[PDB]
Amino acid sequence: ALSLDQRIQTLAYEELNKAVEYHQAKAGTVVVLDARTGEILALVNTPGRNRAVTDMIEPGSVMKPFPIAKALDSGKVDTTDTFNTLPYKIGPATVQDTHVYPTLDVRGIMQKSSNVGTSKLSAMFTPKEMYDFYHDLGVGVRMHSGFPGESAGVLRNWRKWRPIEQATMSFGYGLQLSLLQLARAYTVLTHDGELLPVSFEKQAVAPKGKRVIKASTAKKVRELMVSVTEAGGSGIAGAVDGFDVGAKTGTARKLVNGRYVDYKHVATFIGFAPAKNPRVIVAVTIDEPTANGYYSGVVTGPVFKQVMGGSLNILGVSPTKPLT
Ligand SMILES: *C(=O)[C@@H](NC(=O)[C@H](NC(=O)N1CCN(CC)C(=O)C1=O)c1ccccc1)[C@@H]1N[C@@H](C(=O)O)C(C)(C)S1
Repeated sequence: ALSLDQRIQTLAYEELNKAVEYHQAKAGTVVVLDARTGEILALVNTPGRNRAVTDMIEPGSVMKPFPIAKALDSGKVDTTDTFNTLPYKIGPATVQDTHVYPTLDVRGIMQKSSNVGTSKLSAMFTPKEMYDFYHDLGVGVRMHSGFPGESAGVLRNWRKWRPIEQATMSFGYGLQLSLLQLARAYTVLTHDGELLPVSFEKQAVAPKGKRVIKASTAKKVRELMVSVTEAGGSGIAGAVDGFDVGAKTGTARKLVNGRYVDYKHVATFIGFAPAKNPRVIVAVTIDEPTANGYYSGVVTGPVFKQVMGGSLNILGVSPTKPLT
């Protein structure tokens, strides 16, 4: 009566262990969810605690689809709109990207992973609006998944936010999610705008979602997220032959003494396929790779590719386009 698919569980375990060994990393996790039910199809960690559920991290760039979705859902932003994406200051803090683009449209913000552009979309809303949105995604909220030691994550009350915090939260710092919570939040994108519960028991009754965005918004965001895995995108390593994949890469500096350091990273990669009508969500995080690169695309992308490609094959889903 578990929902886990043992063939997916095996595949995820093998691919994760190979990536952690190759990159000489400290730890990692893979989660596979059913994109329309929230059932856990696989959940694996490197040896030790169930980090997928016990440990909260700053999501970094994999948070970006959500402020984007909210902006579009509000009707205040259109996908074709352009934004000033030059680095800027809020008090003494800087908001900047790893490459300077003077301007980007929404597709650009997503494809290139612009911290600046994301922060400009968030800035159109009040602290209370953005908090309510993050809360509605499950940030800071207990899933009651069935696992012991389940982290609620952290979402600071909006009454306490400084202007810099609203900005950094939009691109994934100053709030914290477990990987399972993060995979759950992506059900808003895959299940036509409603957040699903997560469970590791086979479902007998249709889960009731909570409406977070319109189905039309969800569909538009999934189309934008295909750019991440196509040429020009940060997540091209996660492309799966025969499918369109919606995804988002994240690489985050870690905190050492409450200071961000530039020699220690967490790499995350999350996506879904087939992009137009997804069957599965695959989420991958690898903590502190020390060899053979540290960016999401190079560290977690190949794991995502193998697990997603393998999962769709195991579940009997045909390629939507010819192989190559
Ligand atoms: C997404 O994850 C994004 N990553 C970064 O911008 C990342 N930035 C940070 O770690 N920080 C630390 C925290 N603060 C203060 C709150 C920041 O402003 C901040 O930006 C980073 C990581 C490594 C090197 C440079 C910057 C961009 N998306 C990833 C990705 O893999 O998609 C890029 C590497 C393309 S940048």
